Formats: sequence, structure tokens, C-alpha cells
Amino acid sequence: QVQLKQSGPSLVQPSQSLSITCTVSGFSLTSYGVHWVRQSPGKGLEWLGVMWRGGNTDYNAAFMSRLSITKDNSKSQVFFKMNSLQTDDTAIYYCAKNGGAHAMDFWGQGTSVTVSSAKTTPPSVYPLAPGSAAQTNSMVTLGCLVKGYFPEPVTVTWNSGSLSSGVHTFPAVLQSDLYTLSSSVTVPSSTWPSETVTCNVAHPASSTKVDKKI
Amino acid sequence: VFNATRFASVYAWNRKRISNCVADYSVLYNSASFSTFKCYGVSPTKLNDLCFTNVYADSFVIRGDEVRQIAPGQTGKIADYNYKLPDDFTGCVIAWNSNNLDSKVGGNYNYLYRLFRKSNLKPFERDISTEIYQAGSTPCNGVEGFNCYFPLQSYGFQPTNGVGYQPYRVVVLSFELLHAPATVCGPKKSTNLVKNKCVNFNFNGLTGTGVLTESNKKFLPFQQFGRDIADTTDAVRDPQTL
Amino acid sequence: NIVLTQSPASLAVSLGQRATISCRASESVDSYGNSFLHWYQQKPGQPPKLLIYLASNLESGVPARFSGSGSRTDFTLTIDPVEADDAATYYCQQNNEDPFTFGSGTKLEIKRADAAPTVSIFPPSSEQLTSGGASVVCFLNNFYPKDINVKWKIDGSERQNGVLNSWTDQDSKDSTYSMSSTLTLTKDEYERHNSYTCEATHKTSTSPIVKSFNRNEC
Amino acid sequence: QCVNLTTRTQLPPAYTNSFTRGVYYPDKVFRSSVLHSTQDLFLPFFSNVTWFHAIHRFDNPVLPFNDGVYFASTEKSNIIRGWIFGTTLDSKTQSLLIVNNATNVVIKVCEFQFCNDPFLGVYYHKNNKSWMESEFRVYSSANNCTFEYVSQPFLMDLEGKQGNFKNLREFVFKNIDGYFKIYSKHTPINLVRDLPQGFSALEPLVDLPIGINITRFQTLLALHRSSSGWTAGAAAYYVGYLQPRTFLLKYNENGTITDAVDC
Repeated sequence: QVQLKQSGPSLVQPSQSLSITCTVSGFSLTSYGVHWVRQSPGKGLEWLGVMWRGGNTDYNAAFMSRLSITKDNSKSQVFFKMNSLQTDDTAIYYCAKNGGAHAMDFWGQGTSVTVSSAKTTPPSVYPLAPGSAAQTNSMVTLGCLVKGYFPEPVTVTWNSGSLSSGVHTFPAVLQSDLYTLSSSVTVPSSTWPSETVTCNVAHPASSTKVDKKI
Repeated sequence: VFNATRFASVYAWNRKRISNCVADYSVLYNSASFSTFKCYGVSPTKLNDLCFTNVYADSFVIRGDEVRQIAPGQTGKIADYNYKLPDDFTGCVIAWNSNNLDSKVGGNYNYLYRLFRKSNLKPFERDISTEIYQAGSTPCNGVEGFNCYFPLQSYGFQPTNGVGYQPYRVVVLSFELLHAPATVCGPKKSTNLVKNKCVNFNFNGLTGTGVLTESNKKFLPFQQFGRDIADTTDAVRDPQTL
Repeated sequence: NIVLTQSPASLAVSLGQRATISCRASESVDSYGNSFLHWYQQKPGQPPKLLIYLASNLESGVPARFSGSGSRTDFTLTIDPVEADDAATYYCQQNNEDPFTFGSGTKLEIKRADAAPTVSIFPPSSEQLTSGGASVVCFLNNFYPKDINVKWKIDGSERQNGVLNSWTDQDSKDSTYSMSSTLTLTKDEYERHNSYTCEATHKTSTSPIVKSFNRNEC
Repeated sequence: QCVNLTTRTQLPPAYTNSFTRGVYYPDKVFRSSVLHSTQDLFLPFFSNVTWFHAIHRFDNPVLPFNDGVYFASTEKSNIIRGWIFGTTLDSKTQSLLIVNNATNVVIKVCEFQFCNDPFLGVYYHKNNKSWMESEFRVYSSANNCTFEYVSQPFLMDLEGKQGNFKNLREFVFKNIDGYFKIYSKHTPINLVRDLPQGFSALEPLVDLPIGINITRFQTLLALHRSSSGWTAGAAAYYVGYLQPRTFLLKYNENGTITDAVDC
């Protein structure tokens, strides 16, 4: 129903500018002002700015001189003009619906902004299966290796998200123009090797979908 | 108002003016269908057989823990900025569940309520204005932003809410009785009929004790009871069929 | 410049107790009729979401355990009773004065009993060895507290160049910790020596976590 | 609206003498074959009452309602359409409006902003008559309504007829603790002059528990034209002021009041 996902940017380089467009769904753009935050650069959440109901913009002390918000009422789209991006500005930008007292009641998925001129690298998706000499206790441990991919975002799950209790996903490490991601799951012997288990990996940054049977 | 198709907000309630009719209030109190039925200053069973000048039914929705704010001698954001009742409010506040009635797929976020107002509302004062007011001495001059809060807040409506977070269809019955004619009353009990025996009676116009009989006496349909030469109780019109 | 000094950085509270996440502010108060802040909750695998606005109002969909209050400078978030599905990072938001900054974020953790980590090694598949790479992964999951140090030790010589750990914070429902240790090697390095061992030292586990495997065990 | 009629011929306020009219049942006490002495607002017998005409002379003045008013209407074309009651007859306070547009008897209490001259208009009264009403200029708007009543549908004779007076409609309006008691009586007649010399008791019509202060009143009249060049048919009404005097009520064997006596 409510969708506030971000799209638009193709390549974010350092000391350059590029616009980000956040989708507006579930409410009228002229009624609520889209808020902007980034994904915890070090300490907790940080504020970027807020757009008025068709008026002006407010920004943070650190991001006023670097970032700017532009409201397009003709296209019903919220633009976010970035300027003078550095290597430390790599983070996920989020949009939110305005509450009463400038709150953020609803949240979107956003987009992963990585400040680097490196070329796109596809993921080295391979399964982490137990060996022939591996032991078991009536349950098997399976994993998937998504290493050497760039840039963010990326999706990893098990059987398109069939299980959610025993599924665990690890955070992606911010390497030099690279990322390392992995996952793990605890399933019984009746589900593997008795049944087929497939790890679904999708890389929206490169639009690559690699499936590997364990 | 109790079976309304749509219930309005706490600040834009649908006020139904009841006048020139009868209505039983104990029929709903002992119905075992509504959750809350609390009257202030008078029991709901006592006012069932008492007339009033006017009766207003204010239909709106609030949460479980918010019903305490709508009462005499109680403060709150909804009680000060949306719907202020007087400290001597002698009315009633009826409420019942609404999760299986007003909910929809994904939740009903259409209800709203005001968090703040420039001034406190007077007793029985409705306000449907959405004017954006300023926090301090630096006004935003119109649109929202820069310490200019929007007056209305979104209302969460999910099926897995708690007992305090559950919305309730509230219907506040504000009663008033003044020197003006009492236009609102309640119905009476059933009727009986026994003839040829000295028995007590209470008809629509009078009461007393007498013997009920039948005869060929005429009576003007535009009258209720008759009197004799000495102004004594004489033949009367049946409140039922003529 | 509004810097919300949100303290403490984390909490070790057991089930059924009352957790206290404070949030200090400097500017400002008396906006309309209060000066409270908005509180949020971000899990390790979910974006943040609004729990309570202005620390004194009701919100549907969230459990009743979330409450709070606050003075003109110090604001308090109250979580009572602490259940087994509220392990996440909480924040506070300034709204009564520009900039609308946020706090540093307090990691509310469920104080469970100490436990040792598991051990399981995953040598590379036939496809990886055929291409030329050799990625070994040693998972240490279901442990408490977060104090864990994993070090790959090749039997010829300890390797600390291609090692890399991905430590996951305490999940919401799963009240234990999890970390994935990886090691990037080629087919020549994997075929160099026969036996390879995944070593690690945990605070709870008095005995060292040691599991050896051979290159032919696949 | 603010359109004043030009066909109104300025003539002095003629009056007549009621013989014994203005008597009604003062309460719901049924009696038969007795003389009931009681003090209530009745018209003194052989008293002077005004004479207003509604013809192509058209009187509709603002007359007082301090003590009590009695109505009598001799009509041959059914020109009467309703009455207006209030303190100042404007939207400053509540005003009781009674309307009879030959389809429904509407009785409402609002802040009616009455026009300079309320009336209803019958169009094309000469050729292709049809006796249809389409103009409704009783008031402009209304606010803060406290009472509303609408009768069942019907059809009143809108035929403008000539000859002698054939309809004698008499009403009484008083206030008792806000309970406005309205009376009515319709009987046929054959009259060519002022009010007839006879007797007739008026019965209760309705009881309106409104509770307003009334000091003035007006009367609705129907016009005809084939809004200043409008004329009226053939009808006249009378106004009599009530007084709290003692009167006897001669109830017959059937229980209806056939005669009365003044004090």
C-alpha cells in the first residue's frame, strides 16, 4: 500500500553530484513532507533534511552545505540533489511520511548509495555445503557465500524466503570498492539432502540473479 | 448513531439532535452488546424514566485508554483541543468494540485527531479547522516545516492492537433539562386490563383508583379523560385504539 | 547544532525487568504544550519504525510494553516487561528545534545466560576449486556475550591476511549472537597443506574452539 | 426578497364585531351536559376585531402577539397558506413558521430570515388555469433549526371560486409554559359580509413544545398572476386579541360545546 522506495542513481562518484528520486505512494505529496535520513555513519541515525508542503527546505548542520532537496509538484516526485560527496558519505538513504510533530510514521526501503568510481563487479554466488566427512545431529547447517560484489544493494534468502525462524543473515562488510556477504540456516535432515534447497541471491545494483542448489 | 455506517473523528463528530420523541436507555444498558456504559451524576436506569429538554449523541472513535479523557473533571489532548465536555457534565458515554467493524485490509488510517490548539475549546465546541499554527514567535507563514507542527495526527488501526490501544465506537449522550419544554422522554412499561373490580390505574393523562367498565358513553377524540359535575373522575378515553 | 547525547550505548537487561534508555537534549522546549521526543526501534535486519510519538501517546500495532516520559532536558524510554522479541537499537528524534538530529542509539540486549559457540567448517565446492578459488567458512553461532575472537590457523603457518569476520548483532527473537568467519584462498593454497584448522577463543568457553579438516574431506 | 407589492391599495384598518366567536376547549377534560366555569385566554363576546382583506386591498402587517391572538378566515378561494410567529420575525432568534403549500403542512422553528412580504404565487390563473403554485418567497434562508414537522401528502383545493364565502377557518394560538396549543375549526358557510353571528367551538389541532418568546406574527397569503405586479383572489381574515377571563362551556349530550357565556 505505502511505498517510499528510492531509485534513479546509476553511478555515484566522489566530489560529484547526482539526484535521487524517492517514490511517493499511499498519500498525497502536497499533504506530507518527505523526511530524509542516512544509515548510521558510525553512531546512530543522522538527519539530512525535510521538505515543506510546497515551500522551503531545512537541513542538518553537517549536510546543509552538501545536500539539497527539490520538490517537483508537476511530476509528483521528491528529488534529492547531492553535492560534494566523499568516501565517508556511503550509506543507505531513507524516506519517510510526515507525522504530526515532524515524526516519521511510515518508512520505505530506500536505496544504497556508495561513493566510489569503481566499476560494477558481479557477485561470486556459491553454496556452502557440508563435506562428506561432516557430522550431523539430525539437523544440517547450510550457508551461501556472496563475496566480491559491488555496489550495494543485494538480496539473499532461502527458497525465496520460505523459512524465517532458522534463517540468519550476516552484515555486509564495507571493503575497499568491494563487499563480503554470507548467510546461514539450521534445517532438519528431512529437508536436506532429502529435499532440494536452493539459495536465491539477487543483486539489484547489477540486476543479476544467481541461484545455487546446495 | 449506534449503528452508523461511518463514525467521524473525535474533533468532527456527528452530533445527532434528538427532540420530540421517546427512546429507552435501559434497553441498551442491559443489552450485553456494548462494552462500556457509564453515566455521570445519574444512573442510566434512573434517567430511562425521566424527560429531558434535548439529547445530543456525539459519535466518534477513540482508544481504550482515551475514554478516561472524555469525562467531567478530566484533562487530555482530545479532552482540551478536540472535544471539551464541562466539568459538570451530567451525560453518558457509551462505547463498544470496533476492530471487526471499522477495520480494513492494511489498517484504517483514515481517522484523525488534533494534538494541539491555539486555545482550549469551550464546553460543547466543535472545531474542524486544519490551520497549521506556529510553535514560538517565529511563524512559518503557511505551509508545514521548521517547528510548525501539523495539528492532526494519524490514527493507528490494526487488528492485533491491545486493550488500551483498541479503538471504540463512542457515542456520548449529552443530556440537558432546563425550564424549556421537555421534548425528550422514554417509553413506559406494558399494559393490563381488568374490569368489574376496584383496582389502581395509571393512564397516559392521569392515575388513581377506580373500577373499569364499558358503556355507550361518547368521547371527543381530541381529549384524554373526562370529569363529572363535581370535577370527579369520570369516563376517560382509552390510550389504545379509540 | 543539536547533539542528542543518548546514553547508555547498550543495555544488558534480563526478561521481565524494566529497561531505561535515556536521551539528553539541549535545544529546545516549549514548542506548543510539551517538549518530548519521538522514539524509534531498528532491528539488525529491518529499517527503523516509530513506536511512540512525543513519549506520552498511544500507537497501534506496537506492543503495550513501550512507554516513557521525560524532563525538559533528559527524556526516558520505558520498556516494561522486557520480552524475548525486543532486542534492537532504539533512537530518539529532536522535533522542537532545527536541526532535527537523532541520538547515538542504545542497543537494548536481552541478558541471557552465558553460552559457548558452535563450530562448523564449509570447504569450497567443486566449482570453486575448478575455477581457481578456495573460500573456507567457519561459522560460530548461538553464543553469548559478544566477546568472541576467531582466527584462522593454517597448519603450515597462521594466516591473518585473508581472514574476515562478519559479526551480527543480537537478533530480535533469537537472543544469541552469530558471526561468520571467512578465508579467501586459491586452489594452490588449499592444496598446499593437508589439514586446516579453525581456531577461536570465546569468553564463556574455557576450552578453545578447535576443529580440523583435511583437503580431501569433501 | 425585498420586492414590495404595488397592487396594495392603501386603506385604513377596518374592523368588525365578533358575536360569540373565539371559544375553544381550554383543556383535555371531557364533559357532557354541564356548564364548566373556567378562566383561560378567550375572546370577549361582542368585542371589536380587525378586518383585513386579501384581494387585488392586500394586507399583511406585522401585528403583536403579547397576550394571545384568535384567527378567523372567511374564504371562497382558499387564499390562506400558513402563518408566521416570532419575536421580531427575522434571523436573530427562533421563529415558528407554519406553511401549507397544498401538498404538505410544514411546521418548523428556525432563524427564518423572512422577506418583506411573504406569499405564494399561482401562475397562469386566467387561461389554461391548472391552479398550480410555483413561487415560494416566504423567506430567504434559515439557521439553527430546533423543530421540524412535515404532514402526510395531500391535495388542497387551489381552485379560485367566485360567489359567497364558503369556508370558515378559525384558529387560536396561545403559549402555556412554552407548550404552544394550536386549535382549528373548518365549517361551511354562506356569507356575503363580515363575521357571521353565531357560535362554534374550536378543537385542539396540535401541541408544539417549542419554548420560545413570541411578540409579533404575520400571515401567509396566496397570489395570482398570468414579483410586484401580483394580485390576490377573494378572501379575508380577522384578528382577535384574547384575554384571561372566565367563561362557561355548555357541553351538550354528545359532549361538544354548543354555547358559552362571558363574565
